[PDB]
Amino acid sequence: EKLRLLLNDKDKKSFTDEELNLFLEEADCIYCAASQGWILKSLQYENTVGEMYEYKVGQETYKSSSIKDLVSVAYQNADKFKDMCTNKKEKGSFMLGISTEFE
Amino acid sequence: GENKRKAKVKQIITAESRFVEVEGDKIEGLEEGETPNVWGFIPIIHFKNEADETLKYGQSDIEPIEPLLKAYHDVMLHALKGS
Repeated sequence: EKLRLLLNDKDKKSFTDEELNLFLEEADCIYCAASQGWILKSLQYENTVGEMYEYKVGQETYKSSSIKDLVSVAYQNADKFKDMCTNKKEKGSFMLGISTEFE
Repeated sequence: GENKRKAKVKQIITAESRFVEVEGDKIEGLEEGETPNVWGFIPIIHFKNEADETLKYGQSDIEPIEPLLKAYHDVMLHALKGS
């Protein structure tokens, strides 16, 4: 199932199936749709991990990766998926003939 | 006068006689139908330029050069358009 593959290309439940179907309809190849999904997922880090990357309270301190690093990783994933899709699409160089009638 | 006259005329010329018929308005000079020839030969001479035994009609001197004329026109027109 294409949608299951796309979820496995995006670490599963952050979107709902309607968005995934819309992405698949956006581009025929799954990897371009996955790249677009990754770009859109990079937006959602503003809520998943807010700007507060580090905090200390009581005897506990937790230092999460800042939002810039996470979006950088998301864009890197999107770029890799786009490159893989173009690799699937792009063909090599060619040389062909020419002919025009004459009399 | 000021009247227009249309006349399609067909005529067969033979050594024994010449036939003529008109499909259209009249022509005063021509007597319709078969009229005998005063002499027993056809009064028309065929000229056959570049005659060949296997060809009924003669061949114009332009025919060999015609494809070269077409090529010359093609080259000249293409050059003028490009220029």
